[PDB]
Amino acid sequence: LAEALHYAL
Ligand SMILES: [Co+2]
Repeated sequence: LAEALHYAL
């Protein structure tokens, strides 16, 4: 989750 989110952002 944490990194999926950083990527998306
Ligand atoms: Co990150």
